[PDB]
Amino acid sequence: GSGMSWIKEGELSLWERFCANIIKAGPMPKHIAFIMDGNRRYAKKCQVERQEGHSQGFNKLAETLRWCLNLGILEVTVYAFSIENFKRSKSEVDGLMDLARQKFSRLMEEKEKLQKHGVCIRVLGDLHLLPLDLQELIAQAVQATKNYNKCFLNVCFAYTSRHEISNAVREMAWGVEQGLLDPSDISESLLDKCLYTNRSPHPDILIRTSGEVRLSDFLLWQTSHSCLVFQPVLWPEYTFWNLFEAILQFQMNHSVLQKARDMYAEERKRQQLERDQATVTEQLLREGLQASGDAQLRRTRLHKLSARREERVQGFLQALELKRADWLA
Amino acid sequence: GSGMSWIKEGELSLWERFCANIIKAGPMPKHIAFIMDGNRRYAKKCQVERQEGHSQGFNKLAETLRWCLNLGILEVTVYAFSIENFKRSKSEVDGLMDLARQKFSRLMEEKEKLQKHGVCIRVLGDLHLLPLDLQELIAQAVQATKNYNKCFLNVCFAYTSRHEISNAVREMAWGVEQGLLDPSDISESLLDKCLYTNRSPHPDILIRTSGEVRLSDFLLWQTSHSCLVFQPVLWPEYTFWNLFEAILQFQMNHSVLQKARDMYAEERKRQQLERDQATVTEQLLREGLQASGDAQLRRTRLHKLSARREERVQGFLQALELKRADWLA
Amino acid sequence: AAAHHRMRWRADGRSLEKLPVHMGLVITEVEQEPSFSDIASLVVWCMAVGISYISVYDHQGIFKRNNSRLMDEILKQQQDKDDQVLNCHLAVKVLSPEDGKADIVRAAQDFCQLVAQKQKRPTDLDVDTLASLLSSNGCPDPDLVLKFGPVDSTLGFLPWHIRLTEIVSLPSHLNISYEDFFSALRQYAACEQRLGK
Amino acid sequence: AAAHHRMRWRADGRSLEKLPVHMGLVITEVEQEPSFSDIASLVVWCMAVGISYISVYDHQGIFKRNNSRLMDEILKQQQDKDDQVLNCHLAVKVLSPEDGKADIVRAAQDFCQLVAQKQKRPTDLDVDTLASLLSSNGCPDPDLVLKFGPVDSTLGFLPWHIRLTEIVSLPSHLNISYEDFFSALRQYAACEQRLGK
Ligand SMILES: CC(C)=CCC/C(C)=C/CC/C(C)=C/COP(=O)(O)OP(=O)(O)O
Ligand SMILES: CC(C)=CCC/C(C)=C/CC/C(C)=C/COP(=O)(O)OP(=O)(O)O
Ligand SMILES: [Mg+2]
Ligand SMILES: [Mg+2]
Repeated sequence: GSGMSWIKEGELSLWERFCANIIKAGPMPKHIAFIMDGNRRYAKKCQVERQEGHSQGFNKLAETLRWCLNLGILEVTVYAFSIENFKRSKSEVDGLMDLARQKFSRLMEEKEKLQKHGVCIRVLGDLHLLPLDLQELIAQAVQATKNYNKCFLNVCFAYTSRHEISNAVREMAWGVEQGLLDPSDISESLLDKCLYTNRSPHPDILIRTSGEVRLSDFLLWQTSHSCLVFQPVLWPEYTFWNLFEAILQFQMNHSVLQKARDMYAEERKRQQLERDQATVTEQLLREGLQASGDAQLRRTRLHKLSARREERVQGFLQALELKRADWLA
Repeated sequence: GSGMSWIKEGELSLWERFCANIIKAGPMPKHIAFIMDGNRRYAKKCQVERQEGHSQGFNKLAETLRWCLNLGILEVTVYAFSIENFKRSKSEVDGLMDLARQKFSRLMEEKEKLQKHGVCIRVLGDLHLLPLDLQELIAQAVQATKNYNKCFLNVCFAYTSRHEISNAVREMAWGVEQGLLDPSDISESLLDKCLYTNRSPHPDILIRTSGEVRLSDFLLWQTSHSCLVFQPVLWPEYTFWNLFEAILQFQMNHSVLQKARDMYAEERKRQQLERDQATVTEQLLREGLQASGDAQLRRTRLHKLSARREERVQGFLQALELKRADWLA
Repeated sequence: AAAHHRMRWRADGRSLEKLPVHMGLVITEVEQEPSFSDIASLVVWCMAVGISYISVYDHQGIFKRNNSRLMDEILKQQQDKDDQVLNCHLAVKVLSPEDGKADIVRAAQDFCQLVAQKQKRPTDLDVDTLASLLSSNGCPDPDLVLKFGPVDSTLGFLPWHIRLTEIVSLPSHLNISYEDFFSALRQYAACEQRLGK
Repeated sequence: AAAHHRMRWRADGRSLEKLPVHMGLVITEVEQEPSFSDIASLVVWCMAVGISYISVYDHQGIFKRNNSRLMDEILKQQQDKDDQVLNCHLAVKVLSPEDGKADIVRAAQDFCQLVAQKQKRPTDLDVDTLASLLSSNGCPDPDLVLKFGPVDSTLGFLPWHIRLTEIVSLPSHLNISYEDFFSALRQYAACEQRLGK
């Protein structure tokens, strides 16, 4: 299939291929998230116009996505346009919208090539803030590449994490209002499935280029246990070796980060069990029943409490997925 | 040390020794309890006087205790005189008291021989109902053979199980009254340590001779999970092979009985944990605190609840042991 | 014919030298789930021949966790429905291990709490008063236990209450016949309790 | 001399281009138990140079389960005692993972319950109102997080609140010097937040 424009690439060189085989003997990330920062500074550095920096920045995204595929990293998430970026000048915002119109739209025309390689394109954000035509181009690309499995690019556009989290709560609130949810069903696990990223596992790595050491409202919930890598390089100058260094950072953190991630999950489940047992106890000392009977009343009520919750959640998620799939464009 | 009168014995014959080695390859009982029944019917069968039946019955106890030792069964408990037996005729009750005076008292004179073989003699019952002189002979024998380890004979005399259980509760009630116990500390485990038999593990086997198929107020608490063996033989006619048959019955029951015993104990501990968690929950929703905190407040309070209980129990048991050891005679 | 069956069972119970006021059914068999229709038959047979109370027991609490299925089966085999239900509830108790030792402990806790509240003295607790606290307060102790299955153990069945209980053992309850049940009653009727004498 | 030390720390904080109103201390080191005297020094340094709020955090909840030992150590290093205690309680928060995601969940439960009680509509929940429910309601978000130890992760520290927080990393807190702490402040003071522009 040669190369798409979102985009294709050549194989790894000898040294890149060698180092890849070495680090592939240890834990590898399944999902990397990039804050693509420093385009404008790069334009000023190369005496090019700001629009040229952003367009070069898109080229680097296509190149970096090829490196990830050549490393067997099949899911990538990128911060392409923040809601805060709407505060930039009309000339720059229009330049970014026109780029997105041009790179999308080229996604079509390159259809079939996306279907040949199973490339799923997801675009995450408060997309009602984008120009209507850009929304329709986005929707077509997302609708066309759905049901594709081989790899996954999540383009965060008109996105912030706080807007994403509050939307996830709104979705759960709608569930309660619709009768699909009880307020007690709300959970960290359920909130996770209400995020824009709910078809993706949390990133193993979060990379931010240029010298900035902050998250800038990107995947705050998703990266709470992710390896964080801040590299001074400007995004349009990103190399395979910057990516390699980041993966190396992840491998050195992996054992601690895994154990902490696992200890956090076990502690949350432990406290959730304690909470459910206390609920069952309260309902039982209300009324006249007891908690330590041979009848195992507590245990039957605990199983029904959790089964009804899971049944209500599965119904809500299915309705949420039906609402999310429902789209003119 | 040849033979004591409570009493000594010869080694096993060839066939007895052979069968012993066979069954010793499987689970063996550590403690057997006997209801020595049928002495009077045996006297009528042999055209001897009732007192001769009871005296022969004592001889069989000494013989049976030798068989148990030759089999490596080092703890035996026997029902020698029930409180209900006080309802028998003065002539028969006196005959039994005189026998006990004679077999005790012969325990002394045979001192040192008991100390040479580490024979611990315990006498369990509401002994204040016995003649004062018999009480003093009993007390001397019990006091002399305390601190002996090699084997253990528990003679239940003026005993019933209901009197034993209610005394155990009285002891725990005294603990509460003395400030050594809280009412919530009372437990199946604690009640066990307040029984007359609290220095003995529960019997593996309960044997009752003659054709009677009832417990007659003997070790009701202790034998709830014991193998029960009812043999038609009259007690003075007991043979090694009746004992062997009973051990065989125990080995056939052992796997089921063990699992049931183990399942009961795990279920009791499970329900005790559920109860303690519910207590901690109630104390926590009283006041304003919560149950699922990172501070692990519930877990700290659960550990303190159980540690203070265990501390109070250990103090009560030590005081109970000091009261029990305190004896003029 | 219904009146004929009733008369036969009444004549059967009345013919024995004695009948248990309270009978216990102890099910030790764990290889197969207990057969509720067979247990219900036994219970109906007891009621039909004149026994006042029947306690159904298994060490795993299976009967206690399937109480409604057992009552329904018992009511079915008897054939106002409210009156029959009330009668079965007054005669039948479905027990499990907690009804033995764990309930003696509960009574001792209640008594010790009265000592703590200065309402009672430790010397107040005697055998009679312990039985008064025992959750079986108004009911007679079991006269007869029918034990089913291959386990030679009461497996925690009402330890306090079986001090004088006759224990008859049957190999299985799985297809129990009325003749097998009545044979046990005949055995109980032939027992002589000398009560220590 | 006490007034001299105070003046120096005030001059130090006042000399920087900017000072964090709210600083977070994230301790990732798990090989050794955290050193309470070193944490207390950092906290006292923040207060001395003019920082309003300090949040102390570790993923294991060690600080939250040893809150009193940490306050006592903080109060000790400062040297009415009631006034100093009240001041430390107003400035210092001891956090653990439950203060992040688990508290966002708590706010969402509270809001959904209001929807259930017909008091609010799902569309009422926006970013501002979510922050109002967030248990950090009256407090500013952390301007600066000092991360100690070798883990390149915030390990669940206040995800909602660190959207703009500058994250400076130090290798260890174990024998932390005032110069090392002030170097971090100088780094934070040199940061430029363009807020999307
Ligand atoms: C889907 C699509 C076509 C996306 C466009 C491609 C792309 C790389 C967009 C990112 C634009 C952006 C805000 C870069 C941030 O660096 P910056 O502008 O803040 O540079 P600076 O920090 O040096 O000022
Ligand atoms: C410590 C000591 C010296 C004890 C005495 C020895 C001994 C064997 C006592 C048991 C006496 C007794 C009540 C036997 C019961 O059979 P039974 O009298 O009821 O006979 P029956 O059932 O045929 O009427
Ligand atoms: Mg930038
Ligand atoms: Mg007898």
